[PDB]
Amino acid sequence: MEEKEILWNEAKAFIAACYQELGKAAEVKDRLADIKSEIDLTGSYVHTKEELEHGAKMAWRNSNRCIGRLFWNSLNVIDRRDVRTKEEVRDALFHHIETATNNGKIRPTITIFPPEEKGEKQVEIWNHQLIRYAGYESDGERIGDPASCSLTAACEELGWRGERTDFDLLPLIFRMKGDEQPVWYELPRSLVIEVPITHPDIEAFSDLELKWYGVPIISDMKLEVGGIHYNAAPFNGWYMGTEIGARNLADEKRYDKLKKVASVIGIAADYNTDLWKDQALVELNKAVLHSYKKQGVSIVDHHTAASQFKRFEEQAEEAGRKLTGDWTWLIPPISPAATHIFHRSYDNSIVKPNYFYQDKPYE
Amino acid sequence: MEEKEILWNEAKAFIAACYQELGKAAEVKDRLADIKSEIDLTGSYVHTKEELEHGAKMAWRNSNRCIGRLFWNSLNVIDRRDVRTKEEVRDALFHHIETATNNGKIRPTITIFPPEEKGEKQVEIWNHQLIRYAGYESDGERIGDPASCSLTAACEELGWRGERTDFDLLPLIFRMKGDEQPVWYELPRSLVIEVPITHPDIEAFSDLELKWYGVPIISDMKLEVGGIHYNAAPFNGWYMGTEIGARNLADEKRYDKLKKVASVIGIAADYNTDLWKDQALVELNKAVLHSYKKQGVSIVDHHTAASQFKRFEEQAEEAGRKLTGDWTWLIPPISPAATHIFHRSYDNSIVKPNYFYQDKPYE
Ligand code: HEM
Ligand code: HEM
Ligand SMILES: Cc1cc(N)nc(CCc2cc(CN)cc(CCc3cc(C)cc(N)n3)c2)c1
Ligand SMILES: Cc1cc(N)nc(CCc2cc(CN)cc(CCc3cc(C)cc(N)n3)c2)c1
Repeated sequence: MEEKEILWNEAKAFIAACYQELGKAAEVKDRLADIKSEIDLTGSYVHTKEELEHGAKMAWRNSNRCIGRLFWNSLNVIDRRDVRTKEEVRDALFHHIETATNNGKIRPTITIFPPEEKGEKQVEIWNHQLIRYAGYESDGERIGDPASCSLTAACEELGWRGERTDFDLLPLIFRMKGDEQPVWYELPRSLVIEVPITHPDIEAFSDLELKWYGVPIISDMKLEVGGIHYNAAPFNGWYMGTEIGARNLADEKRYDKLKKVASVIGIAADYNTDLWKDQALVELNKAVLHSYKKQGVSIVDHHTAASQFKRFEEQAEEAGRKLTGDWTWLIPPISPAATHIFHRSYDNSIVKPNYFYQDKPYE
Repeated sequence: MEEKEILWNEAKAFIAACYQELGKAAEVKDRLADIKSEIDLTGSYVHTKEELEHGAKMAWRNSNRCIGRLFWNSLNVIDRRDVRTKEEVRDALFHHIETATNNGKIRPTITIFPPEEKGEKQVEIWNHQLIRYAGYESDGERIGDPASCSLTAACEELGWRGERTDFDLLPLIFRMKGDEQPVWYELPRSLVIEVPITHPDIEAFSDLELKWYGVPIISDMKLEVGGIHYNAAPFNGWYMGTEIGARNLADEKRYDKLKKVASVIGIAADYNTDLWKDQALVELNKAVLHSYKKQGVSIVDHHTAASQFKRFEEQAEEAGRKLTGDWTWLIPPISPAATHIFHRSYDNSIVKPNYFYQDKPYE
């Protein structure tokens, strides 16, 4: 064994750790044997519902780049390893969107599909997030979100067509084992909450006609638990405001709105020493938090989020767990020195279970 | 040899590299022999004026944490390896302040004193910067700059006494080889430029009565060139505005002025979601750049500085030199995602010549 030996070692490590945390310590030997025989028989093994749930939660806890980890143990885990058809996959994805959105009171949720077998995917999801805007470039200038340009082009190869507004919802797109091409389904608009961006004090701000979607649902990462590869396992939290105001709407390679923001808030955008970009960033970011709160859609500001992560740190030390983190992702892109994160270091070691990048099926 | 063998290898590497850049390639063999014999004879070697100047410039070029490196080759190098007395040291430090300040049109300058011999310092400087404010804690609350608390306490052990304003200038303090205690000399106020902080639009801002000094002159790092240790070698640039507005005046462990800023600019400081800290940071940072420019004192904003560093990058590739950098120090503490630095990675390898930390003589 080499491939199956890797599986065995990962399973031994995970089960011990998992059962210890669950207090099931005395059950480890028996479970480990059953697993051993099941690998010898089938070349793999199946997680119990408890192992899967706790595995997914552990994976979140170990995600070095995530500032929202305080709430790892409250992850809502939906077990969909039973799906076999594209209608079932589609309906599970619609359901995830609905139950996670929860009328605006967002629930951190993951839906878990059948894992790879021989490195053979059962389900291959093409979307980066379940809800995202399309992007086009035939230059009347760019249209929409440039980060979606390649996926948008692939969808349109498959017969979909966007309206070419700056906010076209992409369809869900995924491929089933045995099919050469993926399928796509348009998102029901009643499922997707969107928030118009207004400013608490500046009436002109609505003239920008900005909006964003309520729930970021990452759908392109692999969840690995105990040597088992769940390549299809979409998860969501709620947004930190800076992700929208400082990146999605502000980056030059994304929506690039800072100059327009400066104009509506009535400052000149001519001199670096005026810090007009910094000023525009703050008002935009204030508008985002205000708009989400007014609509009743969950969101966290970067200061509150950092305070929560300080508690995660304290909780980790208190439970004897080593803390891991990626300082470059944990600091907010706005006023990072105003948070405690900026003034300490973190160990960027990779602990499993965890979420990992995988190759895109397209481009 | 072990200690002297380390010296030899460092000297071989530096001289080759230095002469290659200076075009003196054909002179390397002869110089290398002379050095070899001088190490065999005296246990060390003496740099030529050209080697020292270029060594100091290389050291700046290799400083991973510095965003101002575009201008490395224009460093003004003052050779003071001839000093033997404390009056000479004091006068060299006064002269550095004067020539670097240059009536506000700041010249990046380094003054280089005699190097360590057997790891024995000839001159030991206690100041962190040549110009810095004292700090006290007998709590009527804190007074001045908390980062200067330990050094301030050491100066006052030696007979100096501060006025206990929030902006007391510390005296110069340094120790000569052979003396048990250091000496201190008060800074002549006519040498030190200071800038009152006002806001371009908000008249009330002067009510905070903030100020800062014009020139940051690092005096506690070791310059290493070709195996020779210049432990005493103060250097200066001009400030990037964020260093003053986002750190020195803003940090809770420093002057902690953000709540007072919020009050004078007329925003509430009650809710995280109002981003009052971010807003206050921007106006404070605008005030800093405006105040330095109005007084005719050199300063750079973080956007211009990042543009300059992009040119350093391009210059490095163009000259076939590997680029090194520390991403965690290069990004500005304000709107870092608005600069190109944030969106790329850097190799944090240590190349010599370079500037290094050394142990404090006090605390
Ligand atoms: C509850 C609300 C949540 C918030 C506010 C939050 C916040 C964030 C932020 C701000 C980032 C990085 C963005 C950046 O630095 O530019 C991030 C990254 C990440 N978060 Fe969370 N998160 C949350 C929930 C979750 C959940 C439920 C999971 C998974 C179960 C998760 C896993 C991750 C992962 C894996 C990354 C790194 C992604 C990558 O490498 O591309 N987070 N989180
Ligand atoms: C010309 C104007 C200069 C500017 C605007 C500039 C800017 C900066 C900034 C902003 C930092 C780090 C502060 C932070 O990230 O929080 C820095 C660090 C540094 N700079 Fe420069 N710098 C300049 C000139 C110089 C010169 C002349 C030298 C030496 C010859 C130098 C060597 C360094 C070093 C060694 C560090 C790291 C210090 C440490 O590790 O504590 N810089 N520079
Ligand atoms: C250059 C750069 C730096 C940096 N720190 N971060 C980024 C990208 C941030 C990013 C990237 C991806 C895709 N790899 C995905 C995200 C989404 C993270 C996320 C995930 C979840 C579940 C909730 C939530 N609020 N946020 C952020 C780029
Ligand atoms: C937590 C933390 C992060 C960070 N990026 N930077 C710091 C400190 C910044 C700092 C620290 C020291 C002392 N080690 C010295 C400086 C001064 C750098 C400097 C040096 C020179 C010569 C010019 C200039 N404008 N700035 C900055 C702390």
